[PDB]
Amino acid sequence: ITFIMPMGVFQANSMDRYTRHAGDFSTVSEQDPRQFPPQGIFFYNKDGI
Amino acid sequence: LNRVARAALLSDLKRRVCADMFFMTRHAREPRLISAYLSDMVSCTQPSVMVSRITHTNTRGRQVDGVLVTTATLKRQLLQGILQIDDTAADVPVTYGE
Amino acid sequence: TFIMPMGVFQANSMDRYTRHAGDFSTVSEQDPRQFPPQGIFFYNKDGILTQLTLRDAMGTICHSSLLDVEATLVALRQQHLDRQCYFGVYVAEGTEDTLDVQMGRFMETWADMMPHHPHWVNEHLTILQFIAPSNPRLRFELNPAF
Amino acid sequence: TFIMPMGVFQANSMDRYTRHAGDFSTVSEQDPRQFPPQGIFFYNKDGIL
Amino acid sequence: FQEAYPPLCSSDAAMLRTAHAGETGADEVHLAQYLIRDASPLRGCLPL
Amino acid sequence: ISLTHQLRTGFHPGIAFTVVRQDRFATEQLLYAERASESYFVGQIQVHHHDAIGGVNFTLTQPRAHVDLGVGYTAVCATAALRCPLTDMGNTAQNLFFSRGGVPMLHDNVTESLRRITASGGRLNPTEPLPIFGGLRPATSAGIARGQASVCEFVAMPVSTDLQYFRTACNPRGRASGMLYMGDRDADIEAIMFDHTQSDVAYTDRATLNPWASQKHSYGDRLYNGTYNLTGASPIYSPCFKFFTPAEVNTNCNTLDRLLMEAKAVASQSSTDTEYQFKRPPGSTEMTQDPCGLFQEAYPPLCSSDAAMLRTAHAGETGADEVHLAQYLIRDASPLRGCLPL
Amino acid sequence: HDAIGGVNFTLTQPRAHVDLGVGYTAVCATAALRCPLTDMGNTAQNLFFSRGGVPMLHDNVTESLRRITASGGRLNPTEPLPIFGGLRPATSAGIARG
Amino acid sequence: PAEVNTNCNTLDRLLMEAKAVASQSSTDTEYQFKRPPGSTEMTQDPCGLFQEAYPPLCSSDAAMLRTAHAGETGADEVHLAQYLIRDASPLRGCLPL
Amino acid sequence: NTLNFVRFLELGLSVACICTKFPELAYVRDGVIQFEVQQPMIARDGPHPVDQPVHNYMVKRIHKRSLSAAFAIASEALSLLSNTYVDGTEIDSSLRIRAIQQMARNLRTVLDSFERGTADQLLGVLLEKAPPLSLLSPINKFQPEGH
Amino acid sequence: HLNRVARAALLSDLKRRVCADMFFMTRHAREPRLISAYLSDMVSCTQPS
Repeated sequence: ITFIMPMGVFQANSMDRYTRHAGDFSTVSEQDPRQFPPQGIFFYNKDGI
Repeated sequence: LNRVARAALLSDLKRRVCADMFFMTRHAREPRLISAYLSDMVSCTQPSVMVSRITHTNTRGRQVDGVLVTTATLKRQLLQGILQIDDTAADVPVTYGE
Repeated sequence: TFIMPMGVFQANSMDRYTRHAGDFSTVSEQDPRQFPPQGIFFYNKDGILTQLTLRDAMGTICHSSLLDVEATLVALRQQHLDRQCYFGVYVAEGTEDTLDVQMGRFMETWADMMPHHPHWVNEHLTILQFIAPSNPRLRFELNPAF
Repeated sequence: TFIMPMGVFQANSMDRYTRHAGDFSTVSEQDPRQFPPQGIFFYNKDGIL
Repeated sequence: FQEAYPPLCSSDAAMLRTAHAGETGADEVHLAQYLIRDASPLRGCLPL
Repeated sequence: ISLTHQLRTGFHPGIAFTVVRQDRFATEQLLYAERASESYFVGQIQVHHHDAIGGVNFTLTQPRAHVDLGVGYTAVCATAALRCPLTDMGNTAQNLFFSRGGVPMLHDNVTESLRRITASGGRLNPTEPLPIFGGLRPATSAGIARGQASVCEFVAMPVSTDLQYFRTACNPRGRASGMLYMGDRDADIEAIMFDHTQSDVAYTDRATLNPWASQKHSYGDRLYNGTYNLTGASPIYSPCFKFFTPAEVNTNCNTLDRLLMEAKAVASQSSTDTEYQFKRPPGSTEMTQDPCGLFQEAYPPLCSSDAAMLRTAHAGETGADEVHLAQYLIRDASPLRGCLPL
Repeated sequence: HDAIGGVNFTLTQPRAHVDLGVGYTAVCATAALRCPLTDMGNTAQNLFFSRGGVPMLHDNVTESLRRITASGGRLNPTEPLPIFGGLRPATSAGIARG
Repeated sequence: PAEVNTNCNTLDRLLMEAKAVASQSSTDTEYQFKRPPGSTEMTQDPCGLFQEAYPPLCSSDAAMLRTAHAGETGADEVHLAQYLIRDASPLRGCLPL
Repeated sequence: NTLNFVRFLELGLSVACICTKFPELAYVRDGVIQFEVQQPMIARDGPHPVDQPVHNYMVKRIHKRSLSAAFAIASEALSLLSNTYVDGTEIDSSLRIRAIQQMARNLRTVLDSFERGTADQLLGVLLEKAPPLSLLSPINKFQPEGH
Repeated sequence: HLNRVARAALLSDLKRRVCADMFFMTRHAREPRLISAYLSDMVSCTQPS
């Protein structure tokens, strides 16, 4: 068959500032790489790893 | 009925129609409850006149009491495990009477 | 027939409660769950949320029908009306005075212009009291633009 | 016959406890639950609040 | 004609691996990344 | 015009809307009948020979008659299985420019620009030439869709409206009405549905949920009510026409019997040959059992004010958090609970 | 008994019963629950239906107090305040749910 | 204070008041008026011979009246100064919510 | 429609009552029934008062009720029956026979009503007599004797 | 004699038949009352000749 595929995608409609269970990708301090864009492309090939 | 009984009956009726809607595809996994309200459906209609000479009966001789029309899929779901067969042949009148 | 509200904003402050510390928060300085919602998101025929927003209502509200009040006035004019003071609904003309004598005359007249309390001052009413049938102003609130 | 206390305020301080810190938080700087209650909420005949 | 199949993802899969192999990540999302998922055929075969 | 500006820009003017959308589903029925349900009479055949292209046509015809020889009810049908949904639960802005007759605005240029911006952002639009002496049919569809386009109508309502109203089977008018409430007189079908000196029947502590779509000549009634016939020329079906229109009355029969009479398969009021859910075409005869039409109720489907809570953390059941801060999730209450998976 | 235009016969028969049991000879116990006939609503009891207590000195105060109590309630004395009456609540339209 | 004779013992009287006492309300009216004259309706009456009342499921805040799990209602007792009285009336498993 | 007549004896409820006729019932003032019951006794020693066997005498009285049913006759029926305005022609004989058929078909149901309603009265009295189970069971269990 | 409601949705209802149930055997080693719901409804079905 065919499919299609991706690099990080983004949403648009500004409707998602929610939360469920948490102390987050955040340290003693403020804003190195975390309010930021995702990562990308990788995978997971034959038999488990 | 007076007003209050009618209102209570109305609310109960609304609840019932909201619940008992797609009964054959919602409670498909409970064969015993299916037979539990089919019997309610059969025993909710009033009978009609009893004038006749020869009627539809089974091989034993017991007279039938109605007809229940379905779609083939429904007929099969009922026959599979819900309703129990009584007889596979029937006695049918073969004249009109003019 | 399915029904869904769109721009409803829970006015009461106790209703804007979150089920834990941040049971919907952010990393930004302003948690924008406090901003009023503007869209509704429902599963389609298909297992699909889709979007209905305020802007889709523009096909219904921005028509000229929003300003077709004439029939409403004709219908309203045919009921029992009691003589009410005209303090808040009357506009006069000047009398080329010193703007001081005019104010004094207005005060003297205003000593007894109103035999009761005007209906348009009672804005302290909460929504439940406003909706209640005893509110006399309720039957005069028909169009959102009038 | 059903009976419901309506405006009762638990006077003693020890009883005004919360089972967790973040149980029902808000955006206001003052939690709008320390204030004495003024209403009672129950279920109608049909489940209506 | 026209339309499409899929499996279950996570991209910061710093929403991917803690100890299960079964039914684990399904609420769409954790901080600012993109956490794709799962709807072509085979559920639960062949443990990881 | 300012509504155009704000609603486009992203602003939120101080009003709120309630949507209503009508849907169809194909269902397989289940019928039972007793022995002497129908006394059935058969005539004698007679033949008309009618000339044809080269030969003759014999049309055998035979008359017959049927009678209900049952004191009570001798047949009960119950909708049984949910087969395929027929129409689309899309996001459909109804276009109100299909209607002609209202008092037009003074400057025709403004009206033209409004029509351009209204046909904007939407599907169903009067065709560009704007034909005079025409039905103003939408730009005719190409290939068809996934389901008949189900139009969604909007009704204005105040912003601070009790959200709990919509979490159950509510009524779009805001004040529950209908024939089902009677008992002392005959001219109470008007007092219930329009008199606002009396409390609402259902929520018996308030006059009406919204005062903009419940009074005798309010905005909502003036725009959708069928007795004023504002959208007469518009071929678009209005899914909330059945809630705002006073039904005709005969009080001779008691309420229960009349309920049963209305309960059977009423004639269709939508389109099965025209693709935008147009008004019922003349000569169309489809028999459709119609719940939530004889009770004047609308069921709220699984919808949330936010893409947020709609979906939760177990790969199974959907999200169940009701309200978080100012968003909300209206849990499903329609008869489509165990069907239409997610 | 003569009525309408003709006659009515009322057939009567006296009969009597005795409980000839030393202990208790009959036991009843509620079994099932049907639809609740009443409403679990919120209709505040209105004390303005009662007459007899010492009235307030100024009549206008009492009238204003009654009027303000009327707002935000369902059942209230009718506006004419019929002297020599039951002070019954004004009847309403159809009943919703009991 | 109900009128009482004390010649017989307590238990027999308890059984006598335990029968279906006559109704003390109205059925056909829309507002639960007093018992209309000449109406003889026989209704069993609990919590009237024990002089007690049962508290139903009530709370001081609609927020805790329901939990976010798509199912049963909330059951927390006291959060900060509100309250949630669990149902203790005989109608525990009836009256759908 | 042919209504089916019900005889009270055939009903299973008949097992709960001892029916008996009594033509001169309207002259009864206070029907009285009597009981005399003796109780057993056991002997003990020690610091217990020596006891004596007891007798009880209980007397109950009759409670009187009644049953009533109606039966209507229209004016034309009386006119046809009294033969006051008869013309001696075959046209009115059919009318008279129709009236008599109505009367007889009516009287049959009127008489059947007493049979059908004796069961109703028995249910009524048994309901008015029965204490609730939830009280009767523990009371008859957790007290050995009384006092 | 149908119109543009059945096959214009030939891709919107059928492609149901594009999203649930599947190729028999061996991951969920654990289920007998639907494996014969396309096994016990695809072998014997309709009109005669």
